[PDB]
Amino acid sequence: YDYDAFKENRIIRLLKTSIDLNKTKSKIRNLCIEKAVLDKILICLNKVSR
Amino acid sequence: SLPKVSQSVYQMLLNEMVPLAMGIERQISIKRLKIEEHHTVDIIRSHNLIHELYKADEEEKEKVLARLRNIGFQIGLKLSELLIFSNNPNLKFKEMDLLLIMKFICRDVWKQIFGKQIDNLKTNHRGTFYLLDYDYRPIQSFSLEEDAKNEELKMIEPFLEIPVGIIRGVLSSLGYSSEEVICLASFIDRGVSFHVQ
Amino acid sequence: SLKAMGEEIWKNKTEKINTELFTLTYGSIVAQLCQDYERDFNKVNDHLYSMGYNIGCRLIEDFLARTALPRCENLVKTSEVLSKCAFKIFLNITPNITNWSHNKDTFSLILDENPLADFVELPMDAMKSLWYSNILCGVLKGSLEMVQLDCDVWFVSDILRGDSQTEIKVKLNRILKDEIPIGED
Amino acid sequence: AFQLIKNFIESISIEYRKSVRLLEFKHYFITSMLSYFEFENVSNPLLCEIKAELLMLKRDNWVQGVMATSETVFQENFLTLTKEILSLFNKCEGKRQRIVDILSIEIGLLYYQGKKYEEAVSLFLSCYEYYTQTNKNSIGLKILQVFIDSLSHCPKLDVLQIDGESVSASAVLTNAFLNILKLCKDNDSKEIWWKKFMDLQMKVHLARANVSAIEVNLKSYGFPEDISTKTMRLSLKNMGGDVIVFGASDFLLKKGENKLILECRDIMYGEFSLLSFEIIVEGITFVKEFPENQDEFIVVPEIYCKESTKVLVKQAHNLNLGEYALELKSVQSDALESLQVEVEVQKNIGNMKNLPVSFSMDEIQARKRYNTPFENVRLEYYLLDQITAFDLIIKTSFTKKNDQ
Amino acid sequence: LRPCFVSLIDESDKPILIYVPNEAENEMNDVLKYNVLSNISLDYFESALVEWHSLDSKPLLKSIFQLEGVSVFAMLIKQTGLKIVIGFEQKSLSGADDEFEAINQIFETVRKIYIRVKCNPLLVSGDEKSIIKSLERKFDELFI
Repeated sequence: YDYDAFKENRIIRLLKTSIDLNKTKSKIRNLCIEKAVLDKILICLNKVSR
Repeated sequence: SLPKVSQSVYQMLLNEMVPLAMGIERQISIKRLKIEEHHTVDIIRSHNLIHELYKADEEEKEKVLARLRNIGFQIGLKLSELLIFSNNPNLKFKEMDLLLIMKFICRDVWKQIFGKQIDNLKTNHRGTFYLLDYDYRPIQSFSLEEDAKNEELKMIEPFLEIPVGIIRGVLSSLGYSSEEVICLASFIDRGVSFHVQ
Repeated sequence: SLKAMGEEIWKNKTEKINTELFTLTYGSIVAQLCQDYERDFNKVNDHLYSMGYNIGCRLIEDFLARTALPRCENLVKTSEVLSKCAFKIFLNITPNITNWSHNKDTFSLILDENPLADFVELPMDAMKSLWYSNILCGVLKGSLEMVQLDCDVWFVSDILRGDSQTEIKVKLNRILKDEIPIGED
Repeated sequence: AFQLIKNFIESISIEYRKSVRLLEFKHYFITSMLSYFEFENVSNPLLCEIKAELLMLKRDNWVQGVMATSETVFQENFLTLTKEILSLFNKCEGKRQRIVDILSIEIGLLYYQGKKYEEAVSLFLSCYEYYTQTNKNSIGLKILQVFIDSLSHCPKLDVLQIDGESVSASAVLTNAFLNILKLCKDNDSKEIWWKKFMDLQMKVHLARANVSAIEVNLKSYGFPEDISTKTMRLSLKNMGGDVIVFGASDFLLKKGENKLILECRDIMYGEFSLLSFEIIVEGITFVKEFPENQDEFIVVPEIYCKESTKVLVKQAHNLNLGEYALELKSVQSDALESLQVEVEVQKNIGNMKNLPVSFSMDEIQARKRYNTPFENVRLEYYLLDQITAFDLIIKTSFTKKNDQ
Repeated sequence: LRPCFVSLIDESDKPILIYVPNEAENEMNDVLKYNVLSNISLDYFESALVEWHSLDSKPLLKSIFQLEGVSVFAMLIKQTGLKIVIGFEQKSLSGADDEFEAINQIFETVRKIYIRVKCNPLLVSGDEKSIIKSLERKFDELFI
């Protein structure tokens, strides 16, 4: 969401979802550490600022 | 006669496979917690689990209601052989008519689950037999708040999907798969309705 | 004392057949959890425990309604009433009490017959992954805390997997209190 | 009342304690023959002949038991006359159609006791399999075990004209059915001595059903510009084979046909292959459903159409681990639309072709949605043309020949 | 009194079990005998000379034929279509009626022990490996 990319924040995502993306990541051959880092990055960018 | 156990534990078992059905569908694996021997088990109880069906997405509710008739299907087609060993005379497997097995079920199954007959049976002669009982046993003890009677029938509507499965099971014991619906159909003095297909 | 009053409640109670029902019902709702999870067995114990909890918490008020009993405190009295007028009233059976601990705490609950695993044969893939009658640990853990105790129950062995008996090793860990009816002024 | 006479036939047989005297009770069966004339009131009817034939069958069984202490070949030449007469009597206008097949097999067991003559059981090879239809786990094993030595022994390969299959195809189907219905450990001599002939006679036009050897899947990985492609584990049923087995994953608009191989030496159970695949289609798309053919070509396409619509959704996505591919980008452009395509090049070189795909003809490199195919190209520029252009599709089929 | 084969046939004419209770004998020598007798005994259920009436709770026994010195006894229970056929050797029969009723309680044991594992509430519903290999370890318990 780029409306607050230049008002007191940057990299603040809009209202998408993550359970279907996690199901797609589980349905491939992704390892537990890579899914841990990717779920941590998407969890941080669920609501963030810069 | 037979060895016996008490009805009040069975009826209270029979009331609550619908919290078991939403705890098997919603939990694919405000909710609470408990512990055992270096473990934990996450618990959710029945008042906060039938009320997730008043706020149910429509494919989720219709996914649940297949499971209630699947439970009824398994207990019906397992029950019919032991009721055959009870007596079950004078009927056959292919069974060209239908009233002689509708005379069977109200006298022979519904006494062994609920202690009385299906006291009304209406005969559309092309094969739609209406089975009406007035005071159904497990729904003797359910009521909503102070005159909010409209919003409880649609709340309590999963609880009649056990005798969908019972009459599916005792007819798949005699051959085939059929089509079933339910009604409420209140009395005339001091209700429920089932079809056949 | 008790066993006279247990048969006295077995003369004014509503009854039905324990064969051809209720083993069917409990076996059907364990076959659903067998097929619903999709043939995994160490999870169905932790759903049958969480279902037996909710069915025990409401049973305890019916059992105190049928027979007028005080709040039990020691494990002489709970172990006497569970062997004499709880299982006798509800399920027509009675257990026996062995394997008693030191300091009057943790005992065993050997069941002679069992009208939940009655005439059931268990398949070979669950010899070491399933507890069959683990609604009983649900009703004991969710029923003994509602007389303001706090316990822990677990099966130790079963007739289906093992020649040794069906026994539940119930442990007293602590006794809960009654709470004072405000925080403060 | 004949049943009452059968009770009379149950009576003296209850009171039998001398087998030389009880043959005189077989003469009482002759008296039942004197009841067989005394039960007849007409020429022919369905229920009358059906009641008539059973006493003659019991008398035929008593006459068979009469020779228990052993007329040199007169019994083995003459009992088939009474047996065929009883089968013709019980073939009268009722559905008793397992008496006919069992009586024909009883005649065939005496035909095999002679020289290996003209066959009726193997001529009705559909009936020979139809005894094995209702999962007859024992009768049809012998009803095929006699017919296998009958077709092998006769050495004249012009088959019957129910369907003219005048080759080793019927005996190969018999060998496959007898190996399928056998025991596992004790059927090595049954396997090898009938698997050896189809090697030399490789008619080799067979489409089996794969009940002998089973299969199961696993996850899917990558390789050196190749797909590891669902490293399957198979079962075992026999000694060995040599098959170029390939599975067939198929999406909602294409078919991958991956998991191929060339050689196989499967002898042990839990076969646990790897099945490395080239020609990775659909950019390794995730919606590739399993048509699950697994056509293990052990000198015959012994396929298994393991189809459903279960939506288990074998995903098997791509990876980029320094292998040659091609991309698409349109940077450094002028003030009109274009496209570009750079390839992570390597030694071996072959062709590629790009095509537009929309409901209308959105892009147009030519007047129509052209190809612009090229051999050994690193980067270039392709233009476009006029439509309501926001976002079009593409497909860049690249026969790279870096693999085979 | 002790049988030489038992057999159970389902709603169709598909056999559920053709079981020999003296299992690995010196005179095994074929399983064709006690199999073609069952295949003809399914055909003797639409023979018009014998007939099973349809009024009573207790279905009835019959004495259908004898062959190879083996008597068969069969009972169509009318509700689950279950065609159950047994055989005995010829001179184990005494001709009396106490052994006839002992044969009837052999049926009332084996019908009971089949409908018990028809109601074993952990199996998947079908004629799998499990049902036959449970029926044999109960029939070895009944017949030594």
